[PDB]
Amino acid sequence: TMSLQVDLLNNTFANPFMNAAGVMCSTTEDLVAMTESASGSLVSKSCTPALREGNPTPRYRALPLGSINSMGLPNNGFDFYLAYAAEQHDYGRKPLFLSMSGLSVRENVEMCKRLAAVATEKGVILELNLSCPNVPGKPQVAYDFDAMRQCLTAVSEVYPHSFGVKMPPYFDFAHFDAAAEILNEFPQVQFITCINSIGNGLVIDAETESVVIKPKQGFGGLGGRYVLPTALANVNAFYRRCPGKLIFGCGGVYTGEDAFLHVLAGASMVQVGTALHEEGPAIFERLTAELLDVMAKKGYQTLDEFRGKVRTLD
Amino acid sequence: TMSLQVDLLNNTFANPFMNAAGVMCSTTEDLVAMTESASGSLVSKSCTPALREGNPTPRYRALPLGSINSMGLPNNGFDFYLAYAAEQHDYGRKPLFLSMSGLSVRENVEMCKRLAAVATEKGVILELNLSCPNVPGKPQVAYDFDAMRQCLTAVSEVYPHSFGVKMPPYFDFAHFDAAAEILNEFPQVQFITCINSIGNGLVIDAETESVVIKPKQGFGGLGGRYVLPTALANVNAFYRRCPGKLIFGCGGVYTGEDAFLHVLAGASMVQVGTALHEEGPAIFERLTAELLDVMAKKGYQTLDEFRGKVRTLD
Ligand SMILES: Cc1cc2nc3c(=O)[nH]c(=O)nc-3n(C[C@H](O)[C@H](O)[C@H](O)COP(=O)(O)O)c2cc1C
Ligand SMILES: Cc1cc2nc3c(=O)[nH]c(=O)nc-3n(C[C@H](O)[C@H](O)[C@H](O)COP(=O)(O)O)c2cc1C
Ligand SMILES: O=C(O)c1cc(=O)[nH]c(=O)[nH]1
Ligand SMILES: O=C(O)c1cc(=O)[nH]c(=O)[nH]1
Ligand SMILES: [Cl-]
Ligand SMILES: [Cl-]
Ligand SMILES: [Cl-]
Ligand SMILES: [Cl-]
Ligand SMILES: [Cl-]
Ligand SMILES: [Cl-]
Ligand SMILES: [Cl-]
Repeated sequence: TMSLQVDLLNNTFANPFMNAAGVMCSTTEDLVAMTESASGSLVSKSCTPALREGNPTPRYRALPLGSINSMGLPNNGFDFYLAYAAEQHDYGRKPLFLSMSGLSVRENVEMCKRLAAVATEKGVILELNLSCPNVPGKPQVAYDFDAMRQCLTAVSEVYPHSFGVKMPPYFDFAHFDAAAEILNEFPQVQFITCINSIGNGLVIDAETESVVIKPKQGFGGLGGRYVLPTALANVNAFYRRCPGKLIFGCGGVYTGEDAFLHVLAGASMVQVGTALHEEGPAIFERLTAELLDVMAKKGYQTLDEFRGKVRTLD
Repeated sequence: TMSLQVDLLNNTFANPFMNAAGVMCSTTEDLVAMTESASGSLVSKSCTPALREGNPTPRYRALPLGSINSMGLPNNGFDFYLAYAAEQHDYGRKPLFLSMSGLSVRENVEMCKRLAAVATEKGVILELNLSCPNVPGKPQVAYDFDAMRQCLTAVSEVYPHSFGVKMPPYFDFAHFDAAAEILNEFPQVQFITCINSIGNGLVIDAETESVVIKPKQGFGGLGGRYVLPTALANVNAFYRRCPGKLIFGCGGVYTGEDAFLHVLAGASMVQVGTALHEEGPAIFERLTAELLDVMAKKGYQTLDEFRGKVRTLD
């Protein structure tokens, strides 16, 4: 007998699967579809105070090895997602995360001030996005450590709940250490989601001699097969460095076996982006079955048995 | 009539292709084989003052979508590659680049002082490596802008020739801007090689529940198909921001079409890493034939006709 149950943040989850923020979670229809799905949870589209129409199209392209996008935080605005969390979402079915991506610290502070009461009353969980690489003129906050600390301090002052942070990928141990040091100063940061896309790739089509997305001269965030080893590295790097926290994996998940790798690396929840974008929410039924099959073959009955237990050779 | 000829740095190259500095270039056998091959050029293994055995083996793993390695700068030491450049290399056949990766500025200055005479007398060309992601306790210098400026000042002061720099990938426009600003301070930096590996990825084998390389708990640099969009982005970002310099592309080249994409992005020379590691030096016969096939289809006669002319949709 086997179980995909996960218990964290004073919630029970049927399985570790959810959408990545930004995928299939922008509209009422999207959010109801995610809640009706076999996923263990869901997160709403990264929001800004005001509605944003996003960058000009084409701004997404599916590729053999994944995806490239420069959406530009298209979203219905904070009021819309707050209302969903406050009044609409079926918490009897599954827990809800709300992704927030204010364009300034002050914007995040004002949104969190209002979110706090809905968190208390309804149990929505904040995922604060420190890593959006597609708003022109605005670098990833988590690539400026002083800015990241400033943001976390300001939010912690006004948001008296456990919350998580969505991180951009890092590529060296000095940065893993610096980032972990900052996050470890905030006991209220109870989870870390690794990773947002690999930022500012450039896909060029040989036939047309052209980039494949319109905004930002074709530069956009990479997802899918391109990012799995980077995602696993970041998941494991923070798993090792942040023993007091949960790690959520995001990046490169197409199968239950990919999910198995994220959990081995340290993941508690597993988010699905590009694959969900191309398959839709039916994907969750397949991922749960596939993960259970992998576990069956290996003789694992629960996720606790192998989470973080990636074997090293040195 | 068509031509792959490239003229730069007071040399003529038969075609844009060469090896990447970690691959097929450590031993005399390697270097002679690269010289006998169809490549336009070659670069010797990134060197340190003393011979280095490198990180514990096994430390390179070929993957379906590219490679991961934590080599640790294994090399025969500067004297060995300097001797090759001074005494042995057939400059009648093609130009030679020498990759240098001192573990401190002092080490780079010491080697450059000695390299200067052989550059003068034989015409070997320096590629200064600011981007090695595999030496434990040693972060990428190019990820610390102050350190990078200091290194370039110290090297420029002692080395009376043009040279180039091998860069790690960047992932946001603020970093492209800052890095380009620094490089633009140094008129002796006449080429920029983009990119070194995507650092500190983590591959996990689901079957064995294990990392696939021994050093650094399985963390190593990614090469091959994983890195093409990141490589193109960096090539193009520096092509745009450093109009007074040449860009060399490195990353994800397996075919003439991949090379065509690098050239469209702005590459002058195109370096081949993982694909060469797996195919060997005969690869250059295929790549040149393939790139001429792409040009023929499109009615291009020379690389100058399309270098840097990637089309945007904005
Ligand atoms: C279309 C699209 C929109 C995205 N927008 C957001 C966003 O709103 N907030 C966020 O944290 N990440 C967003 N991202 C990043 C994803 O959450 C995820 O981190 C990334 O795509 C990697 O997962 P994957 O390899 O499964 O795609 C977006 C990704 C895609 C494909
Ligand atoms: C086994 C191996 C060793 C490498 N060692 C070096 C090095 O000595 N110096 C360097 O600049 N790059 C080194 N690299 C990085 C490559 O030069 C290149 O930047 C990277 O592999 C991307 O090219 P690819 O996608 O064609 O592999 C090494 C790569 C490999 C696979
Ligand atoms: O909507 C976007 O532009 C976006 C946000 C984000 O956080 N990540 C991403 O790849 N795109
Ligand atoms: O030999 C290595 O460690 C090595 C050096 C380098 O510069 N890049 C890389 O991926 N490996
Ligand atoms: Cl689109
Ligand atoms: Cl598409
Ligand atoms: Cl609902
Ligand atoms: Cl090996
Ligand atoms: Cl020779
Ligand atoms: Cl000669
Ligand atoms: Cl290659």
